[PDB]
Amino acid sequence: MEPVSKLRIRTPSGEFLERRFLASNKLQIVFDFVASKGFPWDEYKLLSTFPRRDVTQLDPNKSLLEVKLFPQETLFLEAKE
Repeated sequence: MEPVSKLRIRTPSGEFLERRFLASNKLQIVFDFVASKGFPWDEYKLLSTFPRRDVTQLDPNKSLLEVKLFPQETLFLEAKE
C-alpha cells in the first residue's frame, strides 16, 4: 500500500477533472495531467483552498506529499492574465 492523493480540478466553466496520484509523484506529473486536458501550467493557475495558493508556482520537482497536496484536494483553474 502507498499514500494516494485524490485531486479534483475545477475548470473555469465548472466541470471537474479527476485523477488519483501517488503521493510520491512529483508535482510535474499533476502539471502534465492538466496540460493533457487543455489547461497547462503556464496558462492557468491552480488555486487551492485557504490559505490560497497557486500550486503552479511551486517547485515542480517536489512530491505531492512535500507540497501538502494530500490526501484530498480540490483545485480551481483560473486563466493567467
